[PDB]
Amino acid sequence: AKRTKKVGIVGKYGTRYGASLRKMVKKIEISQHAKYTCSFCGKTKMKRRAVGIWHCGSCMKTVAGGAWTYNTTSAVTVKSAIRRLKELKDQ
Amino acid sequence: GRVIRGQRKGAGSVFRAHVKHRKGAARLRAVDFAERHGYIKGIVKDIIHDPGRGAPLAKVVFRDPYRFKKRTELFIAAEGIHTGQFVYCGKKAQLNIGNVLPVGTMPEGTIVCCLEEKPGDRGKLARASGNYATVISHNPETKKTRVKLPSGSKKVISSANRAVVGVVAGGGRIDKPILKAGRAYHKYKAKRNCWPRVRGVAMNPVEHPFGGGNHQHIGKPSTIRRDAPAGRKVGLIAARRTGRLRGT
RNA sequence: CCAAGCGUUCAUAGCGACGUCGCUUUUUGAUCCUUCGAUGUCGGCUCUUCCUAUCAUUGUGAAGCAGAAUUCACCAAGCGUUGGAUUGUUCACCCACUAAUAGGGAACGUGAGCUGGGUUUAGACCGUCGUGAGACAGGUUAGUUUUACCCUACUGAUGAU
RNA sequence: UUAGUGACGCGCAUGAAUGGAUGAACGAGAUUCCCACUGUCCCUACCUACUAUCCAGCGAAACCACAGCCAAGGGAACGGGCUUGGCGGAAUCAGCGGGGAAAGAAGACCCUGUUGAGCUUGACUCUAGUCUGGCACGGUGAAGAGACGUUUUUUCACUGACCCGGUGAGGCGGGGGGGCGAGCCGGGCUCUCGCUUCUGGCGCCAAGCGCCCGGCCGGCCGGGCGCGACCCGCUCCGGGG
RNA sequence: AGUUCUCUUUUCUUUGUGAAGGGCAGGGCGCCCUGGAAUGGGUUCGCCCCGAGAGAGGGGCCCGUGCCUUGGAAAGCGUCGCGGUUCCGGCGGCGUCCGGUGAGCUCUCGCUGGCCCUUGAAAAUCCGGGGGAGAGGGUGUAAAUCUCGCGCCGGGCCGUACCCAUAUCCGCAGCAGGUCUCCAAGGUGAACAGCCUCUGGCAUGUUGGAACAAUGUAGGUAAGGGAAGUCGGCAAGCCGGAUCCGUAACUUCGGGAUAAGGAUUGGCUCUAAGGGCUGGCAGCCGACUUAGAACUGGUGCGGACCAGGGGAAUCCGACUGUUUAAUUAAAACAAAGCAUCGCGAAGGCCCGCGGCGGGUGUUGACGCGAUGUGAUUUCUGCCCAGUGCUCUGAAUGUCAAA
RNA sequence: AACUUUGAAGGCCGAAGUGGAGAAGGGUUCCAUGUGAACAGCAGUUGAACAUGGGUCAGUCGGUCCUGAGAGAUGGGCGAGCGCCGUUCCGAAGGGACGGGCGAUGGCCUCCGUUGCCCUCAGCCGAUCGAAAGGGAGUCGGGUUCAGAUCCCCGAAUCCG
RNA sequence: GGUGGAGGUCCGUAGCGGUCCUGACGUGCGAAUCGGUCGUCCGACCUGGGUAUAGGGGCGAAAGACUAAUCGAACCAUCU
Ligand SMILES: [Mg+2]
Ligand SMILES: [Mg+2]
Ligand SMILES: [Mg+2]
Ligand SMILES: [Mg+2]
Ligand SMILES: [Mg+2]
Ligand SMILES: [Mg+2]
Ligand SMILES: [Mg+2]
Ligand SMILES: [Mg+2]
Ligand SMILES: [Mg+2]
Ligand SMILES: [Mg+2]
Ligand SMILES: [Mg+2]
Ligand SMILES: [Mg+2]
Ligand SMILES: [Mg+2]
Ligand SMILES: [Mg+2]
Ligand SMILES: [Mg+2]
Ligand SMILES: [Mg+2]
Ligand SMILES: [Mg+2]
Ligand SMILES: [Mg+2]
Ligand SMILES: [Mg+2]
Ligand SMILES: [Mg+2]
Ligand SMILES: [Mg+2]
Ligand SMILES: [Mg+2]
Ligand SMILES: [Mg+2]
Ligand SMILES: [Mg+2]
Ligand SMILES: [Mg+2]
Ligand SMILES: [Mg+2]
Ligand SMILES: [Mg+2]
Ligand SMILES: [Mg+2]
Ligand SMILES: [Mg+2]
Ligand SMILES: [Mg+2]
Ligand SMILES: [Mg+2]
Ligand SMILES: [Mg+2]
Ligand SMILES: [Mg+2]
Ligand SMILES: [Mg+2]
Ligand SMILES: [Mg+2]
Ligand SMILES: [Mg+2]
Ligand SMILES: [Mg+2]
Ligand SMILES: [Mg+2]
Ligand SMILES: [Mg+2]
Ligand SMILES: [Mg+2]
Ligand SMILES: [Mg+2]
Ligand SMILES: [Mg+2]
Ligand SMILES: [Mg+2]
Ligand SMILES: [Mg+2]
Ligand SMILES: [Mg+2]
Ligand SMILES: [Mg+2]
Ligand SMILES: [Mg+2]
Ligand SMILES: [Mg+2]
Ligand SMILES: [Mg+2]
Ligand SMILES: [Mg+2]
Ligand SMILES: [Mg+2]
Ligand SMILES: [Mg+2]
Ligand SMILES: [Mg+2]
Ligand SMILES: [Mg+2]
Ligand SMILES: [Mg+2]
Ligand SMILES: [Mg+2]
Ligand SMILES: [Mg+2]
Ligand SMILES: [Mg+2]
Ligand SMILES: [Mg+2]
Ligand SMILES: [Mg+2]
Ligand SMILES: [Mg+2]
Ligand SMILES: [Zn+2]
Repeated sequence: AKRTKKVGIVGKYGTRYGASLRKMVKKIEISQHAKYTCSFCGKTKMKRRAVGIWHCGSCMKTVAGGAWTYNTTSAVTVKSAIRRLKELKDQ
Repeated sequence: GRVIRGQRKGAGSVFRAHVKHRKGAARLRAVDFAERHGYIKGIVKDIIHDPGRGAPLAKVVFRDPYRFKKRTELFIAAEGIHTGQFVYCGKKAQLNIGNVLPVGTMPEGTIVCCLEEKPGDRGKLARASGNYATVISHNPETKKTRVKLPSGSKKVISSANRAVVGVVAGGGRIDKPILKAGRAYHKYKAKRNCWPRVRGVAMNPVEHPFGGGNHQHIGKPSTIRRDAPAGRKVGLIAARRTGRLRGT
């Protein structure tokens, strides 16, 4: 059955810290504990070892990722930007 | 009066950094012939957590060009690098995430991290998690480049300064509420003795300029001049303004 | 005390102006005589005693005392003078009963009798004041109550000439 | 019902991070009411244990001018003593808390002292630090502006004092030599490059070539030098100055 | 060995095997080989695993502290019985046996998971691998060589008793204080709770006897009333476990909540259900639970012990946390959150008599340094005259030395 | 002889003990015998008191070694100076090695050692100190004393050199 | 409807602490102790030893607290 109506994972904190902070941290708690698909092997095993460090239990490949998400929007934008400049550097 | 807490921090003692479990100093390679003329290859062996630092650290291994040895380097981990990846450092390295190049050869708009303040110093700027610097322009005649630092300041640096392409990993760390004095206790138990912080108004006049009074009030303007003696320079030090920053 | 008035009449049943003579030390003052090598500082509780300037009761006198009720005055302190809500309260106000619900003293009786609510240390908050440290017969909250086996007095207990 | 709660508000003297208003959960935080409960009380009684109590043994201390019954008087304005009265009878036991203005501690309150200390500041007099000008370390060359070949100043440069960073001070500067392109009528130059980018391997302690020398009987054994790995230089390499 | 008036094939005690070596159970493996899987399968309490090779077969390795064996029955122990100098490691008989069970407790090994803006030492020391400079003998009495099995010699120095705490330590003392650990039985019970008991320990806490006055200190009980007491329900008291039912306002939807409020609870005799091993059935094993019913007692049953009183509100602080050791535990402090301020390293902030000195800094603005406010929600109005702070300056009054 | 010892009763601590062992600290308090002067807040035939004598045995259990936070020399700097700062930072910081070459000596003189010099090769980059709970090879069973034993004896092992 | 087992989560022991009785005691057992009643009890938790900070100095989740029974400036000797 559905046990909570809205708190979800942040139900571990009971009534403490205020609704808005619990609401805000709920997005991170889900993301930082999710298992992401590993781009190197495909098994849904990529898990966070520490803040910024993401490890896959299948192929053992460790990746420097985001604090709470596997890759950040800023980092993904920079990779495309660095790709384009490289092409326009060597044509 | 007595010496105030801010004064006592500079004497070391119970205010020194907690470096027991740190993994070493995170630096670029020491610039040598290979990086001055071409490039050198290296392989990322591990990405490790460093206590007291938000960003992860990469453990890259190079071949010694003069001896039969392996050199282990402790880099700042640019976001997106993985173990087993090849990274290349030098003048002729290719513009890929994780490569170390002189900023002179980088085109305008390049995003870099762990950027040398001066040529050869092995990386000083934009090393905090998530941060980076951009390249604005080059002046080949004077051999100098213009970069934008994470604080927003623009600096003119030597073109020969090396730097890592990409942004430091572990970004967005400050987007999570701590939610707990205990969680903030653990954050600083790995850094230094700076927590918790006791307000000046909550002390006696003996140990703070703001202390004392039958009401908890500062009692004097909190903007203190830049030249105030140690033990008096508390509050808003040399503030150009105060209040809410409204607008740009 | 005098007596202009009041009391329908009528100064003096009962009151009493303008004036004036006293008493008391349960009010506050004034003073600074004793105590600063310390006389424990409010109130309550408990307990005894004393005063009378008498509320009640006994015996009386006078009324604008028909009766009832009441008022004034005498001898008079023997016996009483209570239960409660609010307040730290003294003081006050009301509820209820009562014959009546009088007023006081005893180092403003009584902290080696208690309590500690208030005042009156150190913590802390608010307001006003001060640049500030800080202050406020301004509010608020938390804040250690020591000793008797000596002498006397007293209560009882042996006893003594 | 001087309490509490809800309203009112010309509020002595409320009020917006000297934060205003709120509000779930939480509190050995302050307050009011109610149900229940009860010896808190009316109004006290009884019971148990350990004391107190008496005995054997053993055994201090605080405190003490002399002491120790009252009334009034006067008196340093509240006497245990003195005056006038009341009166007075050995030695003691258990209690008691009226008095000894009982003990305890040279009053913390208050005032005085030409006695302090903690703290503050718009007190007086200073002071570390700090900002700023001058002189010295302290040099070289160009110009610009001046003054009378010297000399003042501004700007731009220099490096060698001085400073900073890196390195196990490991290839710096200049030239030579070689490869890809350009181009004038096969050679010279404009001028660039110095052999590593697919893979989570390996990579040193010389191959080869040229020239000399030695030991043993042209053949076996054993060495040296050079190139390979360009040449010459004055600061290790950079950044400041 | 105890009990035996009656009963009890009863109750109590006791009923071994070290290190090291070998062998074997058992446990683990992210190790290999065959093979190729959807009608997807395997699988745990949960998970989790697979075309990057699942199921199914057959292997390999690691730990084996478990059992057997050498040790080793010769020793030890229980019991019975003999000697002696009788202060003998004295001598003999018999025995040291067979099974069951468990969310049990203690330890340990292993597997797998969660938490971190926390990622949880270093070095001595030991070992393997890559490489192949070298060395070894010329067919032998073979050589270099050997981390294999035996055999030979040695291991110096200092500590070591006992107390380890209501009497061996610190508080002036045999001081109701303080002072770091290890092992840890039966019953009841959720239980390392309380209450009783075995092993082991002790003698009531630096004295005894006789009384049973007052006043105490510590426990109880009280008719009728039920806070009238008091500054104040201080103190005491009521509630209390578990099962079943039931549960409001408000809420940040997590709570509030054991809300509040009821019923039940003993003893005894039964019934039903819940499993394992072997060969939709048969046989044999077994361990505690749950529910239901009858009967039963003077309505007494969580019978001792253990064990929340509750509700409606107001103020303050969000919370958990901290604090004046020895009169204040709080509304004070901290806090997450929020908002300012300085700083790009010849730097900010700070230390230092001193320097090519030092902390932040193994740091680099998502950082370090300095302040205010104090979760969330909602909002944070006007004032730059004052006092501060800050920015611009030869345009430019005053202005030291040189 | 209330208090010592033995025997028997009745009780308590009730495996988070009033049980059995340690660390720190104590330092002989441990054990046997004797005394009952003083001390053990009564007593004592008793004591942790006094007196006279004994008692602690190791390659294997600890220290010893390692490094930890840290402390601390030299070089250097500072300092009137005792000195201080500093710990890799302004340092010619290695006294070592397989192998090879020259001699000098020796002995199981055969041929192998040793030694001196030369050649060659050489990062560790920080003297030293820092834990009786961290790291750190290797000892277990039985017996034995008044008091010691994983230490003595018996038996069976093991590590290191 | 199950499974699962989070938490600066709740009752509660050890431990740590110390609210009220304004209890005991107050020439004490004690120059701060004792009883009941109480707070917390997976964490900002409790604790041993090692180590660092030294007196106008340290250290302070801030009480002018603590710094050897001494703290709004320790203790020791000297000036004296
Ligand atoms: Mg304060
Ligand atoms: Mg000040
Ligand atoms: Mg008339
Ligand atoms: Mg006079
Ligand atoms: Mg006096
Ligand atoms: Mg008196
Ligand atoms: Mg007195
Ligand atoms: Mg009269
Ligand atoms: Mg009085
Ligand atoms: Mg009195
Ligand atoms: Mg008193
Ligand atoms: Mg009071
Ligand atoms: Mg006060
Ligand atoms: Mg003001
Ligand atoms: Mg009332
Ligand atoms: Mg205000
Ligand atoms: Mg006696
Ligand atoms: Mg007298
Ligand atoms: Mg008296
Ligand atoms: Mg005086
Ligand atoms: Mg005085
Ligand atoms: Mg004078
Ligand atoms: Mg002064
Ligand atoms: Mg002073
Ligand atoms: Mg002045
Ligand atoms: Mg398979
Ligand atoms: Mg036998
Ligand atoms: Mg090999
Ligand atoms: Mg011993
Ligand atoms: Mg007793
Ligand atoms: Mg006794
Ligand atoms: Mg004792
Ligand atoms: Mg009653
Ligand atoms: Mg009754
Ligand atoms: Mg009342
Ligand atoms: Mg009353
Ligand atoms: Mg109560
Ligand atoms: Mg409620
Ligand atoms: Mg609070
Ligand atoms: Mg603290
Ligand atoms: Mg206190
Ligand atoms: Mg207290
Ligand atoms: Mg502010
Ligand atoms: Mg505003
Ligand atoms: Mg202004
Ligand atoms: Mg013991
Ligand atoms: Mg013992
Ligand atoms: Mg005696
Ligand atoms: Mg003895
Ligand atoms: Mg030194
Ligand atoms: Mg050592
Ligand atoms: Mg050790
Ligand atoms: Mg050890
Ligand atoms: Mg031996
Ligand atoms: Mg909790
Ligand atoms: Mg709790
Ligand atoms: Mg008391
Ligand atoms: Mg007493
Ligand atoms: Mg802490
Ligand atoms: Mg200092
Ligand atoms: Mg204060
Ligand atoms: Zn993967």
